[PDB]
Amino acid sequence: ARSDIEKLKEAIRDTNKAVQSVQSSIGNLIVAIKSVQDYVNKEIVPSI
Amino acid sequence: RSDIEKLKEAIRDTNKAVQSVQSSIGNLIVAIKSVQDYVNKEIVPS
Amino acid sequence: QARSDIEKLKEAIRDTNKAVQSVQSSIGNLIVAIKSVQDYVNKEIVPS
Amino acid sequence: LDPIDISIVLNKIKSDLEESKEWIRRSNQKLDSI
Amino acid sequence: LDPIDISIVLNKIKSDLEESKEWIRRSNQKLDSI
Amino acid sequence: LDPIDISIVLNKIKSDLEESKEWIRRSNQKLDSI
Repeated sequence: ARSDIEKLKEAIRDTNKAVQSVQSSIGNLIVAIKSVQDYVNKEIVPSI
Repeated sequence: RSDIEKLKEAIRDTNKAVQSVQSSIGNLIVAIKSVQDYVNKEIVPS
Repeated sequence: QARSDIEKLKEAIRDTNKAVQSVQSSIGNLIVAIKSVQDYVNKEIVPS
Repeated sequence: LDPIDISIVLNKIKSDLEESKEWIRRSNQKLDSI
Repeated sequence: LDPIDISIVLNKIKSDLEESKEWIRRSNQKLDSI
Repeated sequence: LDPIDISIVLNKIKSDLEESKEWIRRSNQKLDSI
């Protein structure tokens, strides 16, 4: 039906937003790891 | 309708793939938190 | 028309699946990055 | 050395993760309607 | 200091990731049968 | 001690993430066309 097609379209849109939210997560995980590398190189390495 | 049913099944599987990824991201947070806590409670006292 | 809307949905899902596979690749490499931080701490900071 | 604190970025990731979970619930709700 | 050991968490992440790959394989299989 | 540098692998994560964004762009475009 046309209703079932519209529903499947709505479902895939919601699924795509879920993936966009996970993409945002990955972007911030890169930043968190980079901040750990920075802290190590800017503070622990010289102390030792 | 048989194709509508298969598309529904496909999106259902994709959604489960995304739930599995959500669980991986959940544990990546735990992993990074664990590195922070080890630096602070084991290296930084030194 | 019906098989065209059906064919567009099918391709939208194929695209979404490839988006998820690229996220899977990024998570694979995040594991590597985090393990590298673990390995560097245990070979350069914990002996040192 | 002053302690590392990445709690702010980790909170952002947790927030994005929660938002992702709701969109998946919404997708499955729509499929439940078929 | 004892050394850092996050193999347990890394193993969990790997398992979730492998299970994700299989769900995508199943989705694509369904799509191929349309 | 030699600094820690994970820029190579971080660049690989970035690249996968930019590809992911393009597939989602393409998925949305297809849905817009229905």
